[PDB]
Amino acid sequence: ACDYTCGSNCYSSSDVSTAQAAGYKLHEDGETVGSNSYPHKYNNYEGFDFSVSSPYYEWPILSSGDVYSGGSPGADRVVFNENNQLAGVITHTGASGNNFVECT
Amino acid sequence: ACDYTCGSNCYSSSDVSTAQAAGYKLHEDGETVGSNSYPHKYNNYEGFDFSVSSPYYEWPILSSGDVYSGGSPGADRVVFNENNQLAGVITHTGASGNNFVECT
Amino acid sequence: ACDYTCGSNCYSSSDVSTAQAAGYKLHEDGETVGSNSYPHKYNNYEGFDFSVSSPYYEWPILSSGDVYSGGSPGADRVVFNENNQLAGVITHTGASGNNFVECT
Amino acid sequence: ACDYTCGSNCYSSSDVSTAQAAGYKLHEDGETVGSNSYPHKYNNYEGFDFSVSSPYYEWPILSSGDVYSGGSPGADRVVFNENNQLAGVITHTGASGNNFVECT
Ligand SMILES: Nc1nc2c(ncn2[C@@H]2O[C@H](CO)[C@@H](O)[C@H]2OP(=O)(O)O)c(=O)[nH]1
Ligand SMILES: Nc1nc2c(ncn2[C@@H]2O[C@H](CO)[C@@H](O)[C@H]2OP(=O)(O)O)c(=O)[nH]1
Ligand SMILES: Nc1nc2c(ncn2[C@@H]2O[C@H](CO)[C@@H](O)[C@H]2OP(=O)(O)O)c(=O)[nH]1
Ligand SMILES: Nc1nc2c(ncn2[C@@H]2O[C@H](CO)[C@@H](O)[C@H]2OP(=O)(O)O)c(=O)[nH]1
Ligand SMILES: Nc1nc2c(ncn2[C@@H]2O[C@H](CO)[C@@H](O)[C@H]2OP(=O)(O)O)c(=O)[nH]1
Ligand SMILES: [Ca+2]
Ligand SMILES: [Ca+2]
Repeated sequence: ACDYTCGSNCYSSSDVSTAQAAGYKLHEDGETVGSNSYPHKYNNYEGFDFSVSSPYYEWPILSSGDVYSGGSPGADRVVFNENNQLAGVITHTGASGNNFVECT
Repeated sequence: ACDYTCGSNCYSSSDVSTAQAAGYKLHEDGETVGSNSYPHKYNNYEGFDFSVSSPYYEWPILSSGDVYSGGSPGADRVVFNENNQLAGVITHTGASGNNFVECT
Repeated sequence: ACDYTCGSNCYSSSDVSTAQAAGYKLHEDGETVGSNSYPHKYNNYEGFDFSVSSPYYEWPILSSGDVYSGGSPGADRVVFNENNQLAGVITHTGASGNNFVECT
Repeated sequence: ACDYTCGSNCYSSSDVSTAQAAGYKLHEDGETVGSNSYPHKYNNYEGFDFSVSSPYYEWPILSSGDVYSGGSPGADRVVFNENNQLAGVITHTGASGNNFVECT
């Protein structure tokens, strides 16, 4: 059930998969939403050890279960690549500045 | 104990966290309360060197510990961003022209 | 205090508790009053995030302080469940059509 | 994950690169910060067999991850040259007097 723990937010595999599908679709159509224009390139400044190859893109995953549509993104993100492979689930919660930590 | 001091008001991390959670929930839903429509955009006219990125929003934090729900907001504010990250705690107390100064 | 604000109407916790007790008593007795047969099932078409479980029942709360007894219902309603747990306080004021918005 | 170790402080290549960029920028502008006026010339009294040519300049790298801005410098330093090339990472930790030893 609780496959990904981002701070106090708990996400299942289905939650991640649904958010990822939505994010990948916008990327594919070349569309973006929100003040930060998601989805957009994730450069992996944090140096996470992803098993899948780049380029990576970050997209918000909402604790409410709704698909991100331009409103408040919150602290959590799903990261995917050009093959629509899941790189990882990250969050600002527990990190300083605009840095991320991986959800466990 | 006294994590943030706004004038003579002593706030703990828990106090700030509770205030931020209530304010962020309203922002995320797209709702506001009070004659000044909180939470509202904070443009950073004071130039606080926030570690997190904008857009910023200010939400009242009450000295009594009660969560703001529409009355007089007082002088104290918690500033959070769209990522649900705390930017800072500021106050009108001690600021000329009713602007803001940081809570220490 | 002004614990709930439905449009321009201001309600205290006591006002809500009194109205709730009245509606739950009729529900328990299996009786209704008013043109719309109150209390009756609240389907939650609005999809509000209630902390208590369904089924839900809506019952009018009057600004005058009188307990509803079959007259004009007004725009405000208290929503409770089978265990007499308060789900929320909602209103038609500020909403479009026959919809409801939550009182703050 | 521990590219450079100064005593007990663990530094990634990113930590060092970010520290170097900040220090070089100040040298470029002719500006210095802190009581010891950093960045300043490093004369190589320790006789490190650096791979890049002199002149060398020393600049503090903080274990907290923040960029040095004039406060307490700590024991660690990044050494870079006029071509913006990293010469090495050194520390006072484990050395007597005001001498330096290399971080490995
Ligand atoms: N923290 C972080 N930010 C990244 C990364 N890749 C791109 N960014 C963007 O770089 C800037 C500084 O963090 C922000 O615009 C941030 O976008 P988001 O703010 O949308 O994450 C990354 O790997 N880490
Ligand atoms: N002091 C201050 N007021 C702000 C800031 N951002 C928004 N406001 C004020 O908040 C109020 C509601 O939006 C407005 O009066 C707006 O001021 P201005 O009218 O000067 O823009 C800010 O950064 N500092
Ligand atoms: N000090 C103080 N400022 C207030 C109070 N209520 C509103 N304000 C601020 O005073 C400004 C002018 O009336 C308002 O735009 C609002 O700005 P903020 O929302 O930025 O606090 C209050 O009770 N105390
Ligand atoms: N808006 C709304 N009306 C509901 C809901 N559940 C029941 N109703 C009733 O559905 C019909 C259309 O709104 C009305 O009879 C309304 O009753 P009330 O008018 O008594 O609220 C609900 O979840 N939302
Ligand atoms: N240990 C050491 N100090 C140096 C060197 N180059 C300049 N200095 C400065 O020489 C003095 C004697 O150590 C100190 O003021 C020191 O500055 P820092 O303390 O800033 O390193 C060097 O190569 N080694
Ligand atoms: Ca109290
Ligand atoms: Ca030598």
